[PDB]
Amino acid sequence: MRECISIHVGQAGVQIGNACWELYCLEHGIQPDGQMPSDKTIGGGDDSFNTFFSETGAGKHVPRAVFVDLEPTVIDEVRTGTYRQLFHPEQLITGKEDAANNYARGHYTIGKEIIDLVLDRIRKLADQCTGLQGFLVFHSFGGGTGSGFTSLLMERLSVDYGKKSKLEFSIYPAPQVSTAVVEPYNSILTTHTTLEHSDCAFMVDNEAIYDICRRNLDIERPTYTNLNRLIGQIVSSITASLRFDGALNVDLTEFQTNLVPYPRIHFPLATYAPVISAEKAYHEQLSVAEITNACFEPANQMVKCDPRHGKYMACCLLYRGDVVPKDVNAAIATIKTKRTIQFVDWCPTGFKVGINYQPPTVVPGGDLAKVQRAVCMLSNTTAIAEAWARLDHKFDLMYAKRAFVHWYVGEGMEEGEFSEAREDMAALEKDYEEVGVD
Amino acid sequence: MREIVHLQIGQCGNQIGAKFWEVISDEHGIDIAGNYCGNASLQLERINVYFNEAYSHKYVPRSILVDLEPGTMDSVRSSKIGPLFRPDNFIHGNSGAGNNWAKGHYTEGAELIENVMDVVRNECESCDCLQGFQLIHSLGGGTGSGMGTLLINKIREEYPDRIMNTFSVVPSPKVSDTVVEPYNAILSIHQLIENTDETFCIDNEALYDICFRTLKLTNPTYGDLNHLVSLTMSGVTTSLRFPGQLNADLRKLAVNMVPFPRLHFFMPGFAPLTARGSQQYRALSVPELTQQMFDARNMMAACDPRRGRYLTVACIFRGRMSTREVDEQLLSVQTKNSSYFVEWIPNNVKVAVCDIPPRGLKMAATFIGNNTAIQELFIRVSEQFSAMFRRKAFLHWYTGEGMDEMEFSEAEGNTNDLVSEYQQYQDATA
Ligand SMILES: COc1ccc(C[C@@H]2NC(=O)/C=C/C[C@@H]([C@H](C)[C@H]3O[C@@H]3c3ccccc3)OC(=O)[C@H](CC(C)C)OC(=O)C(C)(C)CNC2=O)cc1Cl
Ligand SMILES: Nc1nc2c(ncn2[C@@H]2O[C@H](COP(=O)(O)OP(=O)(O)OP(=O)(O)O)[C@@H](O)[C@H]2O)c(=O)[nH]1
Ligand SMILES: Nc1nc2c(ncn2[C@@H]2O[C@H](COP(=O)(O)OP(=O)(O)O)[C@@H](O)[C@H]2O)c(=O)[nH]1
Repeated sequence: MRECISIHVGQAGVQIGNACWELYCLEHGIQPDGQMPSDKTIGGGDDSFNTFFSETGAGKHVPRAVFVDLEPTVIDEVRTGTYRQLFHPEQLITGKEDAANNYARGHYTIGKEIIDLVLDRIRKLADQCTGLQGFLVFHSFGGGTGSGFTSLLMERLSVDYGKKSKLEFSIYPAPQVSTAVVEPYNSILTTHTTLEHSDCAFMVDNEAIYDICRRNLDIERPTYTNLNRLIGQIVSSITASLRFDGALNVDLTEFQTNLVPYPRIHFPLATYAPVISAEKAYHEQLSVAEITNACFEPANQMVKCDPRHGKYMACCLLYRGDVVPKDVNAAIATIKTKRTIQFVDWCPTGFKVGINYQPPTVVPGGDLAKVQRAVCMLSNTTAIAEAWARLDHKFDLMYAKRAFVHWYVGEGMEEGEFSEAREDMAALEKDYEEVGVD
Repeated sequence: MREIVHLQIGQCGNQIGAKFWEVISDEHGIDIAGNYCGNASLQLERINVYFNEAYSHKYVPRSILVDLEPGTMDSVRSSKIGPLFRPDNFIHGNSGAGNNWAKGHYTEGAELIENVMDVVRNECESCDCLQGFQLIHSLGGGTGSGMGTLLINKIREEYPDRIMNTFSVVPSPKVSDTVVEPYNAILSIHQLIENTDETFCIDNEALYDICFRTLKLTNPTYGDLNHLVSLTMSGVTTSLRFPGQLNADLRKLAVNMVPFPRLHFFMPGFAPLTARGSQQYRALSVPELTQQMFDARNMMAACDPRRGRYLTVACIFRGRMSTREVDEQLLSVQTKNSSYFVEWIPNNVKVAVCDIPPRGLKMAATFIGNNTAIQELFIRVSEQFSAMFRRKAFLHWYTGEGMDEMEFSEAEGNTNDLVSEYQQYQDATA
């Protein structure tokens, strides 16, 4: 009755989604060939992981995934890896020419020659689903494909699936691991284009994942594998309310109502406490109050910004593992006695705690340690305006002398689209300030 | 799978390209018979950009060796790399252009464009996907400069959606005694401004300076200069030849490095630059490589980067080094010397580490920079052009081939406008 179609646009989206589907199969116990030991005894669907894993007649749990790139490298990497038979070859779309870290290439010239094939695969996956809620678009703000083709896809899915709500798991650019210089340009342009076409966007920057990996997993050179494993853990326990039993956030509409008051203020911030290295596995344990405090720690967020200078709007605390609901309320009361967390001047509800008793599973061979108590804090705040202000500051710095603009006007775009996207992000900054001023 | 079509025009382009393909085949573990003989699987990955894989593991390069004289083809075939190249891809005319840009751009170049475009289309038709074109030539001579810019214009006409990368060797009075090399250099620079997307300005003056001061050579031959350019051109395309973080596959390199459509002249450099037979006595580590990477004495264009601002940097390190120390040293260089980088292009220094070093060196550091100091090179060539043009020396050899006298003034005005644009983006502050 509820079905979701995960879309992975770009290299970042494809790699993050491959790690995410690996962790989904690990959490649900699904074998890499597609069969299931335990829950294939029934042989039927609608067991709350039929939102993501479609079941065929042979018992194979093929995921509801569409992997898109304009470059066939990472698609062949997932076509060669351990889940090569789990994903259908029709749903793994490759390309010939890249978008070359250009928004206008992936939105107007190179992405326009492949958009109908991806729309055809999306409709082919949607025709199998009878209760489809929407899509989870995995992409990146910086790259060419993951910005331009994601914006084109969001326009097409809004004009074709207008009764559906589309989540996003975007990758905010980091200067520590950056493939290009024009990542502010692509980021501002795809944020302006997917503001009217996205319903709840979970942007996560690689700078916060970089800092968390370096300060917790003790890797001074974090590769893309460690970042992929950590963001796969983050997104997997984001979606753990959706693939499991019903306490809260059981639907994309529930995601849009519990956190998102405005059509334009739709950028929550996730926070995860038990990010511990695999060597420090049996050193100690972690109580509920301290992991709630670390979920309110500003250095543990998925976005490098400070929430104490802004005002909250919502908090969906999502607990994993064997967590008793008694001391969670004591943790809530100790958080509430701290007046650093300051909600808006409407009826603010509070920390909507839901508890899933399934223990969290980490990847064997990964740097993340296996833990018994895990917690995800989805919070809507006005602290994301700092990240958008950083992006618009870099945009203004590069656009003051119109640097790199000829790479965009030469691929079909207009000159005034940059000023239009700058004005739209200025309006988003003004909206976040108007919520922030009371 | 993307693929670059390599073109070598002229004596200098053919000799530098022969040395370059020798160093590339040594780095990739390919012998002269076209068979792989390396011990690493990283060398075989991304081999399709430069080497055409024929049947039964035969790695022939996609090099189109072009001249107007067969002597350079005979000299290439006299070396070991003659059997390595495709014998159908050798093109030579009957007589050379003879240091005349007009004779290599209007008559002999025009009569050889149809054959070289037939060979270009023959290489292009078998492509699963074309990435772009790589050209090695010299701006001083006649066939190299003139037929290089004519082939650039014809390739831009036939494939306007493909990138164009040139390795243009700017002539010097300290290495060649021909007088009209400012004419060919300035006319080719005027063509390269308007018809190319990427240009690696290699200067023979800077190579002579490095071989004179650093390498302690009293009489630097063409072999030492070609060894230096072969080292730098091998290190520059280590992003194209190997997978990495900063992949920079031609169009991505042009998107990163070129902010303005005429300011596409790069300033290549190589930090452990040593003469042949003496590279085994060099101590190699990270911060000495970074402090030699940005040295004006070490850099391969006759410019002072301390007098300009780096618009975009692409530092690619080569060898077995810790990337934490490399990134720490480069952020220390960017922060401690923040007056030498532009403030209106944030995070303009891109660092990559490739674990495969060039042979003979354990650690290497190749630097690509869109510095503003290349206007000193263009000022030097334009001032030699003005000194040879204000009293019209040897203009009858150019106007006798159908060239108008307005074309020289148009080339001078275009190079002076490029110098003015470089000075404007140097003096501007955010
Ligand atoms: C500062 O901002 C905030 C302050 C507090 C909160 C807490 C948050 N407040 C809201 O969600 C306000 C929602 C407006 C309506 C909107 C107007 C409905 O037409 C939407 C609709 C939805 C589904 C189907 C048809 C129509 O949604 C609801 O009634 C949802 C629908 C449930 C049953 C799925 O139910 C709830 O509210 C829950 C899930 C039981 C509890 N929710 C809350 O405590 C959130 C924010 Cl962002
Ligand atoms: N966390 C994480 N980020 C990634 C990964 N791969 C790429 N990125 C991010 O992706 C951003 C740029 O996008 P690209 O990697 O070039 O992918 P793209 O959107 O397809 O762009 P093109 O390949 O040029 O078409 C960089 O800023 C990286 O931060 C990954 O595996 N994990
Ligand atoms: N660095 C370098 N420059 C060279 C070499 N050979 C020639 N040159 C330069 O390139 C120009 C020669 O151009 P060339 O191809 O011979 O044109 P042509 O005279 O018409 O045949 C001269 O200005 C030389 O300064 C070389 O081996 N190395």
